[PDB]
Amino acid sequence: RIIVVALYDYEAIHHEDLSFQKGDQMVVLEESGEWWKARSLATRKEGYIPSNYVARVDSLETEEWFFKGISRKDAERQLLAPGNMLGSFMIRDSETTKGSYSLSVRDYDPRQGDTVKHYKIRTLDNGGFYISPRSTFSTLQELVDHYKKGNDGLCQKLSVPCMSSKPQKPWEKDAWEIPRESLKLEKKLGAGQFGEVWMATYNKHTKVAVKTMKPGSMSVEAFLAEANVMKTLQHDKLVKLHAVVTKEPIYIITEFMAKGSLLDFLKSDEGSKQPLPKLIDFSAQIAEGMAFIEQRNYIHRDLRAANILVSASLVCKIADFGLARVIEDNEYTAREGAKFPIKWTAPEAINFGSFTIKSDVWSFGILLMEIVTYGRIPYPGMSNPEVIRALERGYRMPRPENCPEELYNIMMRCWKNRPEERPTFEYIQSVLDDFYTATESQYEEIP
Ligand SMILES: CC(C)C[C@H]([NH2+][C@H]1CC[C@H](n2cc(-c3ccc(Oc4ccccc4)cc3)c3c(N)ncnc32)CC1)C(=O)[O-]
Repeated sequence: RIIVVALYDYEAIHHEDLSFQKGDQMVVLEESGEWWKARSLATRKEGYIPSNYVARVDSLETEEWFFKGISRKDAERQLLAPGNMLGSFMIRDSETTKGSYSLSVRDYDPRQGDTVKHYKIRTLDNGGFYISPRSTFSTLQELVDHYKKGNDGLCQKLSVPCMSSKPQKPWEKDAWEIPRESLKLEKKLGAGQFGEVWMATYNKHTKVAVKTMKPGSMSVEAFLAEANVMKTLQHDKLVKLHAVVTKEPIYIITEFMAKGSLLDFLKSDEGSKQPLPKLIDFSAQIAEGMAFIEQRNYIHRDLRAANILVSASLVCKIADFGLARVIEDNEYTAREGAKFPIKWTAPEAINFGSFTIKSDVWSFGILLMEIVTYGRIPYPGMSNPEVIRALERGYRMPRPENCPEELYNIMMRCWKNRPEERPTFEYIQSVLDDFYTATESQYEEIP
C-alpha cells in the first residue's frame, strides 16, 4: 500500500488516462518512468497518471512553498523572475547538508538591488527544525508561519511562496519512433543548410518543434544509434528530445522554444535590451548544460549562439548536441556549402579533425563574445584565412565595450592554443554561477 495525492489540474490527453481537479487522492499500483499506474478512490476511474503532477502523501511536496529537486542556483533564478515580491520564498532540499533543508528569500537593498538570501534550516536530533537556536519548530509549516509574522532576524518577513507553473506533461509512453503522419507541420520557424525547423502538433494534442532533415543528409541506422544516446542527455539546460521519425527524410521532435535561438533573441527588440547581469546569467546557464555534457563524456561539436534556444521564461537550452557527427559528407550535402564555421572552431579541430570537449570549450569562449556583443559576427572585418593566421600568432579578439574584465579573462582561458590548457566546464560553471556573489558567504549567519 503506497498512497499518493495529486497536485495540479490535468485531464486525459491520451486514451486511457484519468483527470485531476487540483487535488485528489491515489494509490499507485506500479511505476513506469514519468508515467505511473495508479488506482483512484475518488471518482473510481483508473488510468495512467503523470508522476510529476502528484506528490507523496506524508512528504513536503504537497506544500506550495516546497520546491523538490531544484538547485540553489535554480532557486535564485526562480525567485528573481518577474511576478515575485519582496519576501517571496521557498524551502528546498539542502545542497551542502544531505537530509536537511534551506530557506531562500527574495531581498532588496539600494546597494545590491534584487538578491536572494539563503538560510540553513537545521534538524533537531529528536525531531523538529530551527534556523536560530532560540526559535525551534515541530514542523516546517510552523517555521514558515513564524517567519511570515515577522522577520525575527531574517532579511525580510516571509510573504508568499515563489511563483511556479504546472510542469510540462510527460511525453506519451512508448512513443520514441513515431509515424510521420502523427505530425502536422503548422509554421516554418527556420531554414538551414541541411534541414528546416517547424512548429507542429503531435496527434492533435501536443505542441512541438520538428527539425526536418534534408534528403541525403543522414542515414537512419547511424542517426538512430546516436539519437538513442542524445535522448538520455536529460538536463534542464539541454533541449529535450521527445521522438524521431526514422525514415528518410528524418524528423527530430523536441520541445518547442518560444523565443527561438539565443542569436535570434539577442538580435530582437526584447533581447537587445537584456542587461549585462542577465547576459552573464545566460552564459552561466549554458555553462551548466555544457558541464553536464562534459560529465557525461559527450561532445557537442557545434556550440554557438545559433544552437542555443531560449524559452518563453528566458531559460537557455543547448540544442543540436552531437548532431554534426551524423550529418553525412556526400554529393547531396556538399552542394549546400560549409559544414562548420572556421570562426567558432578550435584550431586542432580545423587542422586535424580533433573534436573533443576541449574544442567545445574554445567554442564556448566564442559564444561568450557573441553574447556580450548581442550577436555580432566573431572577428569583425577579418576573413577566414586572416583569423586562422592571426590566432597562430597569438591574436585573440580584444575585449569589447561593456564587457567585465573577468568575463574576458574566462574567454582568454577558453582560447588557449593547447587544448589541455583550457579550463573544464565544471570550472567555468563555478566562476559564472558565482560571478557577482564571489567574496560573499554562502548562507546568512543569522543570530
Ligand atoms: C530570425 C529567425 C526566423 C531565423 C531562424 N533562426 C532559427 C533558430 C533555431 C530555431 N529552432 C531550432 C530548434 C531545434 C529543434 C530541434 C532540434 O533537434 C535536435 C537535434 C539534436 C539534439 C537536440 C535537438 C534542434 C533545434 C527549435 C525549437 N525546438 N523551438 C524553437 N525554435 C527552434 C528556428 C529558428 C533561421 O536561422 O532561419
